[PDB]
Amino acid sequence: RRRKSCQ
Amino acid sequence: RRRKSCQ
Amino acid sequence: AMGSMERASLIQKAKLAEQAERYEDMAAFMKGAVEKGEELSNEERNLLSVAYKNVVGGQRAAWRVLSSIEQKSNEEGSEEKGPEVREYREKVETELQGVCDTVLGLLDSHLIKEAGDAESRVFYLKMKGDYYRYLAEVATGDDKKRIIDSARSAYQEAMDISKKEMPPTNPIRLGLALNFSVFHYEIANSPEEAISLAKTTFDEAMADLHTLSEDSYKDSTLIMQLLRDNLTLWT
Amino acid sequence: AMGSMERASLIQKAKLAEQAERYEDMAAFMKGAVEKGEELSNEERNLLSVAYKNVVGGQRAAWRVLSSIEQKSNEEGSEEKGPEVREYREKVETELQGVCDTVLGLLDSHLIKEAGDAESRVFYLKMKGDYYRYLAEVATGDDKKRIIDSARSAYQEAMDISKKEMPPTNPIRLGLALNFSVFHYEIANSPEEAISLAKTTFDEAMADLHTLSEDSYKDSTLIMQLLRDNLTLWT
Ligand SMILES: CN(CCS)C(=O)c1ccc(F)cc1
Ligand SMILES: CN(CCS)C(=O)c1ccc(F)cc1
Ligand SMILES: [Cl-]
Ligand SMILES: [Cl-]
Ligand SMILES: [Mg+2]
Ligand SMILES: [Mg+2]
Repeated sequence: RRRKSCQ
Repeated sequence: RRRKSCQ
Repeated sequence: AMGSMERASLIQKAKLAEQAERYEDMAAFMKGAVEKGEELSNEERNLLSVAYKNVVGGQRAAWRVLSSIEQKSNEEGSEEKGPEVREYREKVETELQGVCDTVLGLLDSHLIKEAGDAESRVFYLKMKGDYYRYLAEVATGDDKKRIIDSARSAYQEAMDISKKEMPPTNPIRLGLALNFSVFHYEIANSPEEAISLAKTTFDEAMADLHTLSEDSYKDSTLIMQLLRDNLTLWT
Repeated sequence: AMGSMERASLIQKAKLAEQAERYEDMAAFMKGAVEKGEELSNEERNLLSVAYKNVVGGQRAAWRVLSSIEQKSNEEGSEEKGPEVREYREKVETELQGVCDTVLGLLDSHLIKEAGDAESRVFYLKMKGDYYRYLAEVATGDDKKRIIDSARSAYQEAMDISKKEMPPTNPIRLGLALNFSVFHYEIANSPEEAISLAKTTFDEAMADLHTLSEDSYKDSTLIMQLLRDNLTLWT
């Protein structure tokens, strides 16, 4: 579960 | 459904 | 190497490269387009961002794989395997830094200085924060604090503009807040600031959803869910 | 550019590049290793194949996307969009051809001529057939028939050796037959030959499974399933 950044 | 080759 | 190609042809080929998942080509075409010296439209800014995010994303993922192997190689009880893991991690790291420097160079020459509307200026300052953040992820030396501060400063200027000039549901504003929150959590060792920013951003966007069309609602809620995903992971 | 790096270090870095999904790097490291002039072990041959198959596989997928767009662009009722689609398809095609020529050059200088054991010789001749097949996929000119015949000839020599020197369940023999069958179906306009080869290969392997350990059985049946997948698609 990797944190989200703006993709 | 793409035919298989040796991967 | 793109100097002889028409701007419109570069943009067309960037879109073809995207369809073909040829992101290195896409980035080279968009760099060529920026270097024509004209401002970018909204669509063109998005193409630039997609291209370089995909290129640097592959490099970052590879760097993390190699960094983990190197870390395991330097544990007690590990057998000496020579300089190769470090050398190859360094090769990937140098390439990654080169891409970040290229993007930062385009922003500095001269995208940011010509960007006057909030949508373009915030977009570019967010990008500047992002690429300094990627430099910070691999930084170990005398300038690491300065790299982190450069990311912080770009994000902060973007935040200040976005809060004054954009509604709380604007997707650029939301994506900026998402990424600045990640900066706080991962780079600046400020998990409480990261959580506070994500929660305030989410709540202020929620309260403004009532003003939006169906399509804008979809756009905004998608990014709000990313904020929520991080809040769930972090709390 | 790999001339100054130790053979063992190139092999080590190829394995790291594989773990990092950096297949262009992996291929460059393996090219460097081949150019040291020593024969390759079984593991090293597999690394060479994995690296270049992944590189050319990405190029082929991109070429097919671009070729389809170009085809649609040249239908009745399509609006003229200029030379850009053709130009970009040609760029990708030329890169793909360059990779195929590089692999064929390694095989010719001097992997095949030094390969005396069936496992190495069949492997390399299969590879030669494969990279001529990839050239044939994009060929349109005066040499297209000669490219197809070069693929056929390499596959046929590999088949002749494999039938004499390997059991019908050997994974190299099976993968060769799979790929030659695809050649017949897709390149040589010989679907009946493709089907006959796949079925005979499958049936002869089935009859030899009883001789195998559990692990070899797993290896062979995996490739047999690929043969069956094609037979199901084609019949
Ligand atoms: C849906 N997404 C990406 C996830 S935040 C956007 O709308 C976006 C927002 C800001 C930006 F700089 C690029 C893209
Ligand atoms: C499982 N696979 C790949 C699918 S055929 C093999 O065992 C293999 C066989 C021949 C070759 F040249 C490379 C790989
Ligand atoms: Cl290296
Ligand atoms: Cl082109
Ligand atoms: Mg406004
Ligand atoms: Mg034998």
